[PDB]
Amino acid sequence: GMQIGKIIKVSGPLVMAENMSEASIQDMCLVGDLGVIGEIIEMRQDVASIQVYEETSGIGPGEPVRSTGEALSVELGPGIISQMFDGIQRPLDTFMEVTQSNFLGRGVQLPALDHEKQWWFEATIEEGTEVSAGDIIGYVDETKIIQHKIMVPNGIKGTVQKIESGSFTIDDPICVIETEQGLKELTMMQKWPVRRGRPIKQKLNPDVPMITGQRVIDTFFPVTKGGAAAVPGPFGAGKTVVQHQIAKWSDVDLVVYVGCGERGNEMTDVVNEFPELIDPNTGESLMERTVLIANTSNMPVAAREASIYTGITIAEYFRDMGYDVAIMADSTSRWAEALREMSGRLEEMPGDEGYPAYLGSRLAEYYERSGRVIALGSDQREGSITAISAVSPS
Amino acid sequence: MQIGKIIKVSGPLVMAENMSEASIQDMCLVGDLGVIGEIIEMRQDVASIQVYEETSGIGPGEPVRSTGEALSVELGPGIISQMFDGIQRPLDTFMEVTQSNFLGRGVQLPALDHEKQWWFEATIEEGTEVSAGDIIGYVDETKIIQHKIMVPNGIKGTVQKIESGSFTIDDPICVIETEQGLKELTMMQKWPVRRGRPIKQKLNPDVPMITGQRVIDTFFPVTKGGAAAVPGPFGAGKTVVQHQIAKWSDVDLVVYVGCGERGNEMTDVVNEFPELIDPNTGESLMERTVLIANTSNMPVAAREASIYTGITIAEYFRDMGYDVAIMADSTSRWAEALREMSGRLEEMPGDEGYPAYLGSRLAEYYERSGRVIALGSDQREGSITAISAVSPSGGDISEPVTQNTLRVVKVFWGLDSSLAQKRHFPSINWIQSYSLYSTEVGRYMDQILQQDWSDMVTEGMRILQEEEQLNEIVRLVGIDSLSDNDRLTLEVAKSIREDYLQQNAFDDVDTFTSREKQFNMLKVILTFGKEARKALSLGAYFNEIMEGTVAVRERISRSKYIPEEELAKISSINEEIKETIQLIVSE
Amino acid sequence: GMIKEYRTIKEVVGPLMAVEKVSGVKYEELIEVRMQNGEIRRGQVLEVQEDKAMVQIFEGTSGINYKNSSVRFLGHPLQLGVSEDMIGRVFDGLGRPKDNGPEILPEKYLDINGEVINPIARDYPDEFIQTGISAIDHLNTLVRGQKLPVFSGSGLPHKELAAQIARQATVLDSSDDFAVVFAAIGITFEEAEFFMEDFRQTGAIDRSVMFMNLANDPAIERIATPRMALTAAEYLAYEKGMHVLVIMTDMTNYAEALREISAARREVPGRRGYPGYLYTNLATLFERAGRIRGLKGSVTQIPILTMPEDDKTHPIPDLTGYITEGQIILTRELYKSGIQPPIDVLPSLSRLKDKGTGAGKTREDHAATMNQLFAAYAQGKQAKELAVVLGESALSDIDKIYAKFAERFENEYVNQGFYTNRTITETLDLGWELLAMLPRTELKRIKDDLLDKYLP
Amino acid sequence: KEYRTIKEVVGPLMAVEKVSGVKYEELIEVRMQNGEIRRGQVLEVQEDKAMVQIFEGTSGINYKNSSVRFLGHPLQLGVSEDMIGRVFDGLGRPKDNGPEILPEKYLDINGEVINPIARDYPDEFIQTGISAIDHLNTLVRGQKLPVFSGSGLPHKELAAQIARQATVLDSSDDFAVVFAAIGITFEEAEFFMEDFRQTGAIDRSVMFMNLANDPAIERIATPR
Ligand SMILES: Nc1ncnc2c1ncn2[C@@H]1O[C@H](COP(=O)(O)OP(=O)(O)NP(=O)(O)O)[C@@H](O)[C@H]1O
Ligand SMILES: Nc1ncnc2c1ncn2[C@@H]1O[C@H](COP(=O)(O)OP(=O)(O)NP(=O)(O)O)[C@@H](O)[C@H]1O
Ligand SMILES: [Mg+2]
Ligand SMILES: [Mg+2]
Repeated sequence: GMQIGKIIKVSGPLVMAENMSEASIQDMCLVGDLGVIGEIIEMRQDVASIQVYEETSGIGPGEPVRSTGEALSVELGPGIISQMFDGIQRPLDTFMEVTQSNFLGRGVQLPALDHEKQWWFEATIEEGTEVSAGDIIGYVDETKIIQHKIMVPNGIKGTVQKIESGSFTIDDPICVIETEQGLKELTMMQKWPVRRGRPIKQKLNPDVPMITGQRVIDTFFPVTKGGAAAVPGPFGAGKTVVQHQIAKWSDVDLVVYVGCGERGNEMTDVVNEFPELIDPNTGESLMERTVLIANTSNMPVAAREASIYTGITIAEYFRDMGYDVAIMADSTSRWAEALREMSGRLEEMPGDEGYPAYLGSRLAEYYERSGRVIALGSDQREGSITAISAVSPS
Repeated sequence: MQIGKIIKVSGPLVMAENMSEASIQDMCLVGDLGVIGEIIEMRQDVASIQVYEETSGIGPGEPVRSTGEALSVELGPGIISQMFDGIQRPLDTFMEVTQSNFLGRGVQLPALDHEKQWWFEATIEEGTEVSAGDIIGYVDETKIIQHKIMVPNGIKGTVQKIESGSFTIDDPICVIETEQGLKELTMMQKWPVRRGRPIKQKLNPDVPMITGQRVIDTFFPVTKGGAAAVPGPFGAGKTVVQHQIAKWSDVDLVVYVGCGERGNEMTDVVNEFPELIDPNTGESLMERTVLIANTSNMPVAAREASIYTGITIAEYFRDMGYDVAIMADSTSRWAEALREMSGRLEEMPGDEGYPAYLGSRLAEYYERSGRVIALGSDQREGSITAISAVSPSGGDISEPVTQNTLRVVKVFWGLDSSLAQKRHFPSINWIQSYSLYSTEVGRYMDQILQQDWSDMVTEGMRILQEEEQLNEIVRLVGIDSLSDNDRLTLEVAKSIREDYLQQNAFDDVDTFTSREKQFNMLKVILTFGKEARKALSLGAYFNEIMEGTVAVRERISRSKYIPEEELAKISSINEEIKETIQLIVSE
Repeated sequence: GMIKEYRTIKEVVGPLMAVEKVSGVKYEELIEVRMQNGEIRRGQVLEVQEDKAMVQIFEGTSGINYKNSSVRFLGHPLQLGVSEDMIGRVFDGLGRPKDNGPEILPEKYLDINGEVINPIARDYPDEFIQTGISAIDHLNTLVRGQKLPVFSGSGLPHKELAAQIARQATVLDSSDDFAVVFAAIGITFEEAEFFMEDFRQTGAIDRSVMFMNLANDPAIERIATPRMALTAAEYLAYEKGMHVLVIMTDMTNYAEALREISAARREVPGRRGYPGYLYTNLATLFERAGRIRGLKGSVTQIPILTMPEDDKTHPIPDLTGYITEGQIILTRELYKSGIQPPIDVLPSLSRLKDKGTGAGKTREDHAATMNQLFAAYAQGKQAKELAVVLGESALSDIDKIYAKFAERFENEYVNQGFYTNRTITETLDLGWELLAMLPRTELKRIKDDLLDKYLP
Repeated sequence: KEYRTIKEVVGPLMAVEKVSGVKYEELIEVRMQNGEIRRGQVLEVQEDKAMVQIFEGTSGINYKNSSVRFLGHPLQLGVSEDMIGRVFDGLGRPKDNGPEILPEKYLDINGEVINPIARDYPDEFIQTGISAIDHLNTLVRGQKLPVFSGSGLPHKELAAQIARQATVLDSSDDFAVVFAAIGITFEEAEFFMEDFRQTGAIDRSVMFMNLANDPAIERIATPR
C-alpha cells in the first residue's frame, strides 16, 4: 500500500496518472500536491484515468497520487438525519467551521458523521442469539419519531456473544459477534459503497398510493410507495416546486433531497424552511425527517454523479430499517450531463446525442434501486423507496 | 507442404505466419478443425485469412494449410437443381454425410456428384480444330436444359478422339492435341469465382425480359443482359419481386442467391419449385434453377463467397448460349460482410464504416452481367440479367450501398412503404422509379407487337403524373374545385393503379400476366378514359358517365383474373365501352 | 489451482479487460476472474493474438486489480447445463437457479451459441396458431415455428399482449400445450413480476422455463441471456419433442448492451453508434426458430421491443424487421383511444400467413376478406385524416362511409380486450359484418363466388 | 512515364501514389487493362500522391493492371471554325460520324476572367422571335438570361425555338449558336438533333451532347 502515482495529464475533471498499477478500479484517491479527492475509473498498463470530485485548477503533471484503497462510500449511522452533505457526503456546516470560510475550499477531508458525539444505545437483542445481515441488535433514538435501528452489516453472520446498553460514540464497539472467521466487533456505524445496491430479500409490488396533497397528482397521476415518477419540463415550469411540495407533505417516514447541479439558493431555502414546518401531531419539524445532498451547478461537475449515488444509498439504508423513504433528484439531467462531459474527456465512442453508450443502463440501475421490499433479517420487515426525478430537457 | 501458424483470431479474420509459399486467393484449411478460409492479404510470410465458417474455439499456435488453389466452382452435369451453400457445398449431401440437421464445420464436400453416370452425346467430328467455348457434345441434364460441354479456356487444338456414351464427370471423354501435347477433357471444368469468365464481346442488352409483372414490364422494364436494383424498406416486397421473376421470367436458367437473408425463404423455394409444373410440358421450375444459400445467421464472410459463386455459375451457362437471371437477395448483406472484414483488418473506414473499395466491388459484380458474344467459332450470344435487392437502413436510399449501386445499374424499382401499407403490391413508386432501357424497349415492343405500345405507356405515365399534380390541387383547394375533366383524369389514374399496377403474387392468375394480356388490359383501361373524355365533350356529365358504366368498369377491374386462353374477353370489353358510352351520349 | 491463473491483467476499461502472457487461449473461450474477496466473475474471449487476449466481463470490472485478481481460461465456450428438470424453474441471466429450489444436475452442457439449422432440413412453418386475437389471427396470422415480434413503445401494454398470446395460443389439431421459455432482458421488477403472476395464476409456470436478467443485473449479462433461453428452447423442442413458445423482452435492452461493448472496443459504428454487425448479431438469435423435418417439436419466437422515441426507423426495430417474419406494432394513438390491444394493422405484417390459412386450415374466405378489410381500413383512415384537416363536410359520401368503417373496425374488431379469446370462425364472421357497411361494388379484392356465399 | 501505382478507386475518384511533378488540375490518362483510354483531372496533389476524377467513371477499371499517364497541361479544347455544323459528345468528341477536328489552337476549358476594365456593357437587341421575351424581357447582346422551368414543362421546345429563331437585326451572317445538352434523355436528344438538322440551324451551330445514360462526371466538362 506504499505506491505513489504521478500525474501525467490534467483536463478539467479528468486526471491521468502513471505508476498506479497497484490500485483497483473504483478506488478513491488523493490527487496532486493538494490531495483533491478523485475516483479511478479506468486502468491502462500502469496509467489510471481518474475522475476528480473537486476543482483541478493549478494541478499539473509530476504531482503525486495516492490511493485510499477504498471505493466511494457513505458512513451510515446516528448523526445522518437533518444534515446537509455535499455530493461525496461531507457535512457542509462542519466544512464551514473546519475551514473557517464561507466558500468551498478543496482537498478538505471530513468524516461524514460526528465521531465524538455521545449516543445512547439501547440493546434489544439477547446474547446467544444467532444473527445475520439486517437483524436488529438495538436502536438509537436519533429523533423523537425516528428510531435509528442498529442492523447487523452485510457479510457478518454468527452468534451474539456480548452486548450492552450504554452511552457510546459511533466508533466504540457495542456488540461482539462470534463468527466462523473469529470474533467480530460491531459499532453503531457501517460503511457502504454507493455504486452497489444494498441487498434485500426480495422486491414487492408498490401498490399503496402516496398522499402528496397535490390534487392533480393524487387524483389523475398517482404514485405509490415504492413507485417511481419522472417530472420532465422546460425551465421555469415548476419541477422544483413539485419536488419541494412532495418533500414537505408526503406521508413517508424520511425524505432524501438530492440537489444535483441546480441552484444554491434552493438548498438554502430548504434548510431555512424545513426546521420551521412542524407537524401538529408529533411536534417534530420536517428537518427532523430529512437528509439533504447538495452539489450545485457551479460545484464540481463529476460530484453531480456522486450526489445521486450518495442519496440513493442513504435512502436504501433507512429502507432496510423498515421505513418508507422518498428520494427527490433535482435534476437527473445534470447527472447525465456529467456523464457526457467525462465521456468526451475520456474520448469514448458516443452513444445517443453525445451521452455515453451506458447512459440507459446507468439510469435503469438507479431506478431499480427504488421499490417496495422485504429487507434482509429474520423479522422480514418491509420498507420502500419512492423515487421522484426532475428531468430538464433542452 | 508448408504448414502455417495462427497468430491471431478475431471473428471471421484469422492471421497466420510461416505462409511465405502461399499467395492471395489461396483457399486454406484453418486450425485443428480445418475450417475453410481464403487468403485475402499477404505481407511477408503473414497471411490475412477470411474464414467461411465459424471460428469459435480456434486460437494462436494452431496449424494452417494452403491448398494452393483459388476459391472455385465445379461446372458440369449435376449442377442444375442443386442448393449449395456459399462456397458451393451441396446442402442435401452435407446433411447426409454429417448425419445432422445442423451445419457443422470443416466439412469438405465436392460440389457435384462425381460417380453419377450421364449420357454424353458427342456432336463434333474427330480431327476438328477447336478452342475455348467450342461445343463438343451435350448432356440432357434436365427436361428443360441441355448441358453443352464446351472446350475450357486455355485449350486449343485438334480433336484426336471422341465418342458418345455413359460417363461420369471424371471420365475423359475427349482427347485434344495441343501444341503442348495431348490433353484430356472431362464433362467438368473448374473456374476461380473472382475472375470473370472471358467473352468475345459485350453487346447492348436490348431485348426486354417478360417478367410477367405488369408494372415492371410496362413502365420500368429490364432487358436480357440488363441490371436492375430493387431497394426498399423491410416488408416492402423485394423478395416477392425476385421470386416472381425467378418463377416466371422468360430466361433459360435462374440462379438465386440468398445472401444473408432468412432460412425459411430458401426452404420455400427448394420445396415449391419442384411442384411448379406446366401440365402440358411436365417440367418443373427446379429443372432450370440453381440455388445458393448463405442465411443471415450462417458465416458472415460466406455472404461474399455466395455472390461470386452465383455470378460465376451464371457466366458458365451464359457461355453455352443461354439467357440467365441472377437474383441477389440481398446485396446489402454482402456489403455488411465487407464492412465487418474491413474493420477486423483495421482499415480506414469510409462512409458509414463501409470500406472505400465498396463501390468498386459492386461495380465489378455488375460489369459481369450483360449480353455477350461468347467464345467459340459459332459466335453464339448469351446474357446475364442481374436483379439485386438492396435493404437500406430505415428505407433511406441515400445510404452508401444504394447510392453506389444506382451509380452502375440502369433500372431502379424503388419500393415504397406507404404503398405496402395500403396493400398496393408490388410497392413500386411509379414517380421515383425509372428504367434507362424504357425508350429502346418501347421501340422494340412496337416492332414485335406491330402495335403502338410505346404511346400507350407514355399516356399511362402521363395520366399518373397528372394525378400527382391534381392530388396536390385537391388538398390546397378541395376536391370540389376540380373540373369534370380533372375528375375523369383521377378516375383513369385510379384505374391504372388498382386495375393494372396492383398485382397479387399469391393469386393463381394475377401472379403472371403475359405480354399479350398486358397489351389488352392497358388498352381497355385507356380506351375507357378516351371514350369517357369523348362523352364529356359531347355534353355528358362525369357523374352521369360514372353511373352509367358500373358494369363495364367492373369488367375492367376483373380483367386481371381472365385466363390467358380467354384473352378475347378482355378485348371484347373495348366494344362494350364504346356501345355503353354511345348509349349514354345518345341519352 | 486446477486451472492456471494469470495475474497478467494489463488493461481494465469498462467491461473490457486485456490479459497478457497467455497461451492456448481460443476465440470465444469462457474465462473466470477470481478476486481477493473470493468473488468469481465470468467473461468471454473477444479476440486472441500471440500471447494477448481481449475479454469482456459479464459482471463488470469494478474492484479489479492487477495484483489481487487472477484470470483462468476454462478451455471451452460458455455453455448451458440443460435438463428436463429446468421446466417449472426460474434462473438468472446466466442460467443459475434463483428460486431457492432443489439443485439440478444437468443431463449435458450445450454451447449457448447453438448451430444453424440446415435450410434444406427445415420444415416450412404453416400450422395456424389461434391466438384468439383478431388483429393477429386474421390479418397478421401467427403459425407454429414463426418468429413474430411485438414492436411497442414506453408505457404501452406490450406485456399484456404477450401474456394474452401465451395464455390463449393453440393449434387447431390435437397437439400438446406450448412449453413457454421466457427471457427477461434488462426489464424492471414490475415488468417481470407481471409475467410471473400471470404464469402462476394460469398454472403455465409448471410448463415454463424462465431466465431473468433484470435492470439491477449487470448489463453485459444481457448478451448471454437470450442465447441461454434459446438453447433451452431448442433442447426442449428438438431433443425432447416439445412445442416451445419463446417470449423475449426487452430486445432494445439487448442491443443497447451490444452497443456498450462495441463502443468500449472502439469499433467503427453503423447508424446511431450501433455496431455494424447489429443485423448479423440479432439474426443469430431470431433465426433459431422453426421446424425440422422428421422432428416433432418446434420453436416459435415472440420477441418484444420498444421502439426508441416510437421511431420505427431506429436501427433496433429497423434491423429486427429486416430479420423477423413480420411484426405486430402497437401505437400510442390507438392506446389513448382505449383500443385493447392497441394494434395498428397498417404497419403490422406476418410473412407466413399464406400457407397457414384458407380452406382446410382456417376457412376459404380468410385471405380475400383480410385483403379487403386492410384496403378499406387504409382508405377509411385517410378519410378520417382529411376530416381532421378539412372538417367532416369536406369528405365525399363514399369517404364518409370509409371513415365510419375505420371507426367501427378499431372499436369493435381490433378492440376486443386482453381477456377475450375469439375463435377464428367468430373473427371471420365479424369481418364480414364490417365489410357489409361498404357498397358491394367497392369490394374489388373479393371474388363474386365468395361475396355471394358470405356477404350479408 | 506511365505509373502502375493506382492505390484506390472511390466512385469517379482515383488515388495515384509515387507521383512526382504533378500539378493541380493537370490532365491525366488512364490506360485500362482492356486497352481503352479514360481521361481525368487532378483534383488534389500532395507529396507523392495525386487525387483525380475520371470523366467516364471508374467502372470496369482494374486499377492494379491499369496505368496512369500525366500529360503536363490542363484539360483543353481543340478549337477551330470547322466546329460549326458539328455535333460533339460531353467530352468534345465527334458524335456525327464526321471527321476529327483539326484545331487552330488548344484552349484551357476553364477560360479566364474578363478584366472588368476591359468589359463592354451589354448592348443592342437580340430578336428571339418570342413576344413575351423580346417585348417585356428583352435579351441583350452579352447578357445572361436564364429560363426557370420544371419537369414536364416544355423548356425543351422553348430552347429549340430560341436556337432556331435568334438573330441580330444589326448584322448579317455573324451569328452562331453553341448548344450544350447536360444529362438530357435520349428522346430529348433526338428532338434537339432533328430540330437543328431539319431547319438548318445546325449549319450555324456547335452542339455538345451529354445524355442521361452517359457517365455523369462528363457533365462537369460539358458546359466549360
Ligand atoms: N405549484 C406551484 N404553485 C405556485 N407557483 C408555482 C408552482 N410551480 C411553479 N410555480 C412558479 O414557477 C416558478 C418556477 O418554478 P420552478 O419549480 O422553479 O421551475 P423549474 O421547473 O424547476 N425551472 P428549472 O429549475 O430552471 O429547471 C416558481 O418560482 C413559482 O413562481
Ligand atoms: N407482389 C406481392 N403480392 C402480394 N403480396 C405481396 C407482394 N409483395 C409483398 N407482399 C406482401 O408483403 C410481404 C413482405 O414481402 P417481402 O418480399 O418479404 O418484403 P421484403 O422487402 O423482402 N422485406 P425484408 O426481407 O425484411 O427486406 C409478403 O410476405 C406479402 O405478405
Ligand atoms: Mg428547478
Ligand atoms: Mg426479403
